[PDB]
Amino acid sequence: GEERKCLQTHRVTVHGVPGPEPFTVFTINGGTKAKQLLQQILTNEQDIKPVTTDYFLMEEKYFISKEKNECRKQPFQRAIGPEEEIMQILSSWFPEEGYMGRIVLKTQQE
Repeated sequence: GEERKCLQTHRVTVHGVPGPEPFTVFTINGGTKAKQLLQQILTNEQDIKPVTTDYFLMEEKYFISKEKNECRKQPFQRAIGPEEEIMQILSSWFPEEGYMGRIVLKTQQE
């Protein structure tokens, strides 16, 4: 109860998981960034050492200015790198947005 910087264990629901699930959530701890987190998503929990490849995260968002699809002619989505911590993403997640958005796990292929 004296933790000024506690072990921030949050589970982050990932949509690009290697898991059989279509979306599954892996738990983080301390101060995991997206890199340590891509790991957490990789985390086979066995030797915990999958085939950790060119995977990365993405917040796929929109403007909430219109309905259906807000013109799929503009990449309004942020690719999550290590420096850009996911907890900052969830922190920048405005209550106004609320239900719009998701963590994707892409590959470093284009």
